[PDB]
Amino acid sequence: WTXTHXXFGXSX
Amino acid sequence: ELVRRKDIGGLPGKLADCRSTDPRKSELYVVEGDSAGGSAKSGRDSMFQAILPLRGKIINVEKARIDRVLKNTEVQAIITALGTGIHDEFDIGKLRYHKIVLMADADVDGQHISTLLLTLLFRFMRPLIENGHVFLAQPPLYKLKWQRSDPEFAYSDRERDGLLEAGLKAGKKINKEDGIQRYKGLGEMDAKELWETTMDPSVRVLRQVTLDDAAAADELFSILMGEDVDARRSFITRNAKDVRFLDV
Amino acid sequence: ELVRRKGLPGKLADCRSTDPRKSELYVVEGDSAGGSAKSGRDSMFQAILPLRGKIINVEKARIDRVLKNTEVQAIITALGTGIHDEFDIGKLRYHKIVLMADADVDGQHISTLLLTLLFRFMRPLIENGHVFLAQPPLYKLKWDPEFAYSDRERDGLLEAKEDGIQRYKGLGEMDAKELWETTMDPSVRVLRQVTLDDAAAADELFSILMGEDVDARRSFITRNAKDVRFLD
Amino acid sequence: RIEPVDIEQEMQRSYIDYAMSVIVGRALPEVRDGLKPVHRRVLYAMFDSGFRPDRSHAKSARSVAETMGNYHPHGDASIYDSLVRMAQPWSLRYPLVDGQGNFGSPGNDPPAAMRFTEARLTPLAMEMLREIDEETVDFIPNYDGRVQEPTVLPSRFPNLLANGSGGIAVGMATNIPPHNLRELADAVFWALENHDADEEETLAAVMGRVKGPDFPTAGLIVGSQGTADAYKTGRGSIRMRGVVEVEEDSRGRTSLVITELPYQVNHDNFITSIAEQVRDGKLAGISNIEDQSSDRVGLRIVIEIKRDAVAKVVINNLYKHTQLQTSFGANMLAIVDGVPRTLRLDQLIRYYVDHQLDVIVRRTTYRLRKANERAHILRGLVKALDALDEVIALIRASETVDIARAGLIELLDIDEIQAQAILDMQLRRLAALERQRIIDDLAKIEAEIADLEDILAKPERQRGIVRDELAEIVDRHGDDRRTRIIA
Amino acid sequence: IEPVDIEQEMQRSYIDYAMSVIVGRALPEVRDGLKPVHRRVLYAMFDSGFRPDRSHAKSARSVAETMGNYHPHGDASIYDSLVRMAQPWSLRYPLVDGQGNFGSPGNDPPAAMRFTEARLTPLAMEMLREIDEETVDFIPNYDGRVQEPTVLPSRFPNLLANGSGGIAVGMATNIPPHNLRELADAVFWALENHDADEEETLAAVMGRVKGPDFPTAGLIVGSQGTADAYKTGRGSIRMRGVVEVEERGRTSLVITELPYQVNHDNFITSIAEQVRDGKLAGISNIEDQSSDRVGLRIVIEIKRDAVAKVVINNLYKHTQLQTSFGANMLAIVDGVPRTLRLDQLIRYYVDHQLDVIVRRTTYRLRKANERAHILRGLVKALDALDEVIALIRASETVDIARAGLIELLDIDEIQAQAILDMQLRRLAALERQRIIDDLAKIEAEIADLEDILAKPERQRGIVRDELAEIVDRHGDDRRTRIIAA
DNA sequence: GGCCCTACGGCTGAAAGCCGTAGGGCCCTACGGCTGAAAGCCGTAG
Ligand SMILES: [Mg+2]
Ligand SMILES: [Mg+2]
Repeated sequence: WTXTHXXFGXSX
Repeated sequence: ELVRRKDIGGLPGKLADCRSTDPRKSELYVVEGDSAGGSAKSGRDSMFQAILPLRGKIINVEKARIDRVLKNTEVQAIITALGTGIHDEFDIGKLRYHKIVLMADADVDGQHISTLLLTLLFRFMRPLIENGHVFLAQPPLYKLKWQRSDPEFAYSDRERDGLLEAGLKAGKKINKEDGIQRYKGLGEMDAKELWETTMDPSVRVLRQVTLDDAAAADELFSILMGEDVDARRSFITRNAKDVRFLDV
Repeated sequence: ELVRRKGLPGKLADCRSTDPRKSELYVVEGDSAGGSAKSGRDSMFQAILPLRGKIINVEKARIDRVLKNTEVQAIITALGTGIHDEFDIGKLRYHKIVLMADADVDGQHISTLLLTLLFRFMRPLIENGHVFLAQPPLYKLKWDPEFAYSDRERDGLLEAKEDGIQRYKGLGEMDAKELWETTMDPSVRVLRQVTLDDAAAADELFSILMGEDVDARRSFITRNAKDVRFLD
Repeated sequence: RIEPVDIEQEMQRSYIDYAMSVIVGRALPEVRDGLKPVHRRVLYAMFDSGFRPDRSHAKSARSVAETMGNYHPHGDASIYDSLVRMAQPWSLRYPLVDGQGNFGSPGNDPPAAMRFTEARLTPLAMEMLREIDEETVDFIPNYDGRVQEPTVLPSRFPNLLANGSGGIAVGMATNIPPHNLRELADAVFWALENHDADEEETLAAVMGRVKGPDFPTAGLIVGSQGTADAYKTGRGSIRMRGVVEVEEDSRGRTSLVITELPYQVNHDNFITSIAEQVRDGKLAGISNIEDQSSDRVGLRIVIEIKRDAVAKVVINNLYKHTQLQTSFGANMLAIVDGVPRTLRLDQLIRYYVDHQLDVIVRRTTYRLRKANERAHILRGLVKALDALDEVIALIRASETVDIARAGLIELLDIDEIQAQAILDMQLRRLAALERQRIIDDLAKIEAEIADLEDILAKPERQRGIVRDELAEIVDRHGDDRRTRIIA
Repeated sequence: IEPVDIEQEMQRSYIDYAMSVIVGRALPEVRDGLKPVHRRVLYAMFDSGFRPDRSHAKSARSVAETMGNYHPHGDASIYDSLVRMAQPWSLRYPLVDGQGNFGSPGNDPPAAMRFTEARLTPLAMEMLREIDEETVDFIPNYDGRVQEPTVLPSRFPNLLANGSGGIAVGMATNIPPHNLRELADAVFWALENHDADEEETLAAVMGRVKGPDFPTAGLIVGSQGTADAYKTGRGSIRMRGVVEVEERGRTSLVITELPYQVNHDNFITSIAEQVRDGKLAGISNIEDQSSDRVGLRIVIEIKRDAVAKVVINNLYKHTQLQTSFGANMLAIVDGVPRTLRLDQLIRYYVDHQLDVIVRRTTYRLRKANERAHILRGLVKALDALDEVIALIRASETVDIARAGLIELLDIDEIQAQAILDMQLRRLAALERQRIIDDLAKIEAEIADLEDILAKPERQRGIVRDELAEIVDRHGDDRRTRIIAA
């Protein structure tokens, strides 16, 4: 819900 | 004044009316669920509080073409129980209850149902908001069952942890096993609870719905409730991020 | 021949055979059983008419109520014959009318309520033996499997918990292949055919059992109960 | 394979099958525990699941499903409805379910659904199930042999007489009223003391100790003929009335306030039946009808009358044309040894006491069997304390566990059970405080076994055990008479 | 009486509803490929015992335990949820084993909850494998009284094997099913090639996942949509039924297969409503000759002044005899919604399997060290056995025995209690050497476990070995066949 | 969304329904993306 990570780092 | 069904009616069937005849002292509780409406029929003050229960979700009146909406028995019931009329025919002089309380679960589906309810009021009956007739009733979340003394009710985990700490520190005693009842909706409450927590005027916790700007409400309603999916998607993506920080 | 639906009852799964001789109406204890029957039937010949619950007791009820009961209407329509004086055996749409009620005790009771309808309202259907009862099993003792048709026949068969005994409280507990093979496959099933030998002895029995004289029903029960197991 | 079957035989077989199944196992109470099968199986499913008073309430759906799947193969509809009637304090004089949530009201007001309500046994229901795990009642396999179920419950108070039972069967229909607990206890105490009295001596005693029905709804019984007819013959007809008080308005007007009503009189249907006889103008003396009942004052129906009207006349007309006065038609049917029977009051007392004594005798036998087992183990343990060093030696010098077992049988004079006990014994028990606790537990168990054999040998003590346990129960759980009796 | 602005209320409430539906009702977690209701039905079943070694439990008991302990919504839409998982025209790899009337590929509804029986399937046991070994985070339930898993170990790529489908707020997801063996070939790649990048992996998986594999068979027509969906998360895959022309002097059209999720009764009704309209001439009559023994069979006699190819193609056009599956690979990753390519789905599942096996090995290690630290104090009690027995007997209480035990040797309170609780049975000759041998075996195992935690190569190995065990035992032949257009 | 139809006995008081166990049902709505031009299909929720 913030637009971080995507592949690497998972989704954030 | 207005006549209330008794034996002769001329009003909705699900409606359980009030004895009083004066709208300035009468109140209509629109209540999610027939279980919860039934247990509010019992807990009320039959003098002044009427009850229209709703099967689950209401028709979305902003996606739904005006014709299907009037054929919908629940919307037609909410309209007939208010006496006013809809759109340009509306008349606040014919209003049947000068407090309209929306009581829905404290769950996300009660938020959706109270959202389908405030969409209807705003599009068919805007004046009822403008004059401060439409309220929201805040249900409780916990019963605290002290042993020797009266129970307490708590409406937020903050209040629950405060009341548990304060009572224990006062020497009151509580079971670990069955001691604090978490409610998950109004259907889980008996009539005495519903009265002591959302219907008795002297311990009620209501919220008056107001209208600052009827034009940005018009576009808000259009976005959230209407048929434009992209506008929704964009709205949720823009605002979900900051839901935990709106009151700091 | 007779037309089959693609005015007949709303709930009727009909057959796709036009010759009543070779056709069969299976009559069933509600929708959940109707389901397994419609899935496991041989749709060419077998039709399925589900009824909701215990049908109205005709012997206790004035005739005008009986005819407004929707399930009774379904039955009269599904057969077509009409009733009483207007009865027209010519118009009979199925030449086996099979009563398949749940294998349990309340299914025997539904069976009696229905044989009462058919005797007071289309008695020649029974005279010409177009009325049957099907024997859906109540129990599958799995062990060389085996099937049992009442709470008693279970213990004689276990005397003579891992998917062993399996109770079929309705036909709804039954998946179509088992209902096909126990009650409906014409090549292995056991249907039971209702016959009428003394009409007057039959007529008086129905008044006693199904009618409003509870003082005459009580005495019958207490005089013939202990002695039911011995009628063979 | 068509099999011709005459219609007279099928009607007879199938309808007697239905009737016996409804008579002995659905609609009529068993005389010992007061319970139709549905009540027995719901409350056993709860007990076995844990939904006791100690634990917290568990959603009803869990009791309805546990019941339907292990004991009661019928629809979740009626099982929920049965459980609910057991939780209502206006339906059971001594409710056996503790419900949380909207479980209904005296009116047409319905109960909430199965998903919103929670439910557990009441403490009296636990008395119904006291020591059911001590082989005190017969158990039989359920409909599919996967588990076992009680045939009757210990029923340590007289449920049938306390909570009543009402059931439409085929060809007959029971309708036993409830009673006050303290009274029934007096009757049972008599029937225990005078265990030898002929039927009519007993009947007169119980009839005078059991002054009459005690409905959960309070109200009034008028006259004694019906009650006497009921207990002597098992059929009577008991006039009940509700309670009215008279009020005088600030301005001379008078009113009639109804606060109690007869048993199983629906409040809504009664207010409707007054209004539909002033509307059809045959019940005059009334001018309006206002229902001031709220959950905080209880029932409160207010009937305001004309100034050209007399209070007591309108009251008598309400008695005659409404149910402010109605007759409980007693018919005292119940299942004894699997057969229906209309029973007199002394029979309902003796048969229940005979059940209690069956229960205490079975319970005392069970405890005696289990106690003999425990002393046979502690005696093989004292035989090894005395000879402890030789034992420990034998075991530290035995190849297997089986060689040490055979060696300990050869070395003392003991069973394979006593040996096996010895090997299963922890070292934490070889301290001095513990070796003493062993000899002492033997002393205690041989005292207890003595007492139990005594009990089993003197029926005087058996009866005395029933008396004293039921007096404990009545003192924790007895309540005052609700229903007032007059002449 | 506090005021509230209609704008603020409508916003706070609709956002809370929409995010709750997006994250916790409509959309599948990417690892185990389940919505909450599914995870909670499978988990209450597991916990209740309704496994395939044991007799089917009345299907009301699973609904009751699901709604009681974990999922506070209606029995109706929990019965339906459970029922769908046992229809084999709905799950390519069904997770519930149903005895009774569970519906039909048409409009026959399922028997009420009180009639049916239900337990878990073997694959669904593989969704729960070693969930009792700290292989997944648990959190407290709706009332804190018990705990539930956030996710299941999912020892097979359930999300892709079984698809998902769901309407949320502001979006919606439609992942088709796939052949378990093909999915396992692709996972095997991502394991043997763990360092490889996204271009390469997308290449390799797209090459081992030839496309959807539906429970209903049928056909996929065209390679493009399959490839769109896998490369961008969205794509329109056209499916076809199978027609079998048969030539009393009459020529017929026998439908034996249909596209996934096509209602058999609504299909017939659409043919009969477009021949009633009269915009599909050429048909003599429509007759469902379908039954449990022959399977799907909708025989369609055609007129002797009509051709077979022409009418078939008219049906492809105006009906769902061919129709288009519109994928939108959308799932919840790390708490947020994400559309994903086929390389991001396979990789995300794989990382989950590795997580699960390093967690299970952590658990196994801790428990081995527990049991060894105990066994060590027992063997120290054996080497000095005469001293210890004499000490206890001479002690007065058990705490005094215990203190003396910690004096004599150098043991903890855990170890002294484990010697105290030690039963005489274990002081036999074969049993003391059993204690010794046991200490040795457990130290061996402890070594193996340390070694696995050091070497990711070994962790990928355990995933490949255990998933091939599974896929050999439970995988099956591809159903939907693939053609081009 | 509990509210509907049956059986079953006994009261009333005269033709039904009430009462408590049993058999069996009825289908509104929101939500996104379709096909097709409105609409209802599908799967989790009230
Ligand atoms: Mg809710
Ligand atoms: Mg739409």
